[PDB]
Amino acid sequence: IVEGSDAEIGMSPWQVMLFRKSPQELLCGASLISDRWVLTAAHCLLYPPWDKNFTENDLLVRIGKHSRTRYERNIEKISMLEKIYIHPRYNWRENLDRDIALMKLKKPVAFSDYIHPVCLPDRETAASLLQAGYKGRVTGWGNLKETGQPSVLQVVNLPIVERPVCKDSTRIRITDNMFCAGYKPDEGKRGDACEGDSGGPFVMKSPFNNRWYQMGIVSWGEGCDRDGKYGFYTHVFRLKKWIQKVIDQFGE
Amino acid sequence: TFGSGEADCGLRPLFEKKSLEDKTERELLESYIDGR
Amino acid sequence: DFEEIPEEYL
Ligand code: NA
Repeated sequence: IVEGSDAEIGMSPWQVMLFRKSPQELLCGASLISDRWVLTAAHCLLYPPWDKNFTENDLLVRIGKHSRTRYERNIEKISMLEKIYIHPRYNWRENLDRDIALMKLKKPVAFSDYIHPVCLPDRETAASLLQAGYKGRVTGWGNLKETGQPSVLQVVNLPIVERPVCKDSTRIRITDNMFCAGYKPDEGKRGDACEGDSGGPFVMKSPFNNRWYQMGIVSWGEGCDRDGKYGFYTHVFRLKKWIQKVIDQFGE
Repeated sequence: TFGSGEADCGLRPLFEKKSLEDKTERELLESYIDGR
Repeated sequence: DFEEIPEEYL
């Protein structure tokens, strides 16, 4: 995250670290959506073009983390994955359309003051919150600038940006499964996700039921926190039905 | 999980559940042209 | 740079 602060302790109980076993390294972020399921971008797992194809025993998920590199000895819990499911229609070839994948845990996790799931939106929540101007929150342990790494989880709040502005800002073709967020240079406030941040959650707090919902998945951007550019995220509601299906399909 | 996440979804043990706010949540609320 | 993780998990 660029231009944000260090998150407070247990401020993001649903923040998951996708971690490579060997070389032991942070791949991406991720969100806990039940005690057996985690949600992340499909490009964290598969990107044939750079030769990336992570398998199930290639990875670990770490939940309850705050520190980027330390092992938080009786605070974080590490789990093995049972399955990886990418959206059958994820476009890795042109624009990262449907950059969403589900990892079902080898065993359910126990919740704690540090570990708690995020809610997935319903057509109405999605409908009254996903409005330009509205602010969401991103988190991750990624890059601090486009071109170090943080010791703690970072956080930044961003406004949802109007589609047309979205489009007008890149040469990549933008689909309905995506939304962009950031401040306008006129606005004079910044912050953006950045490499290493991908797969993390973009979330809003309902003013109706005081609950936290994940609206977005950290997807791609032209450089981090560049003036006149905006981060792009998978549109978690547009994809709920797919997410509803696999869980029903072979879920918890 | 499905239909709008979980059971106890999105109520953080250390904030909502204890009726404490984090230092910037306001920001968020204030834009939805404000909170509850 | 990553402190070590427990083998129970590798
Ligand atoms: Na920007």
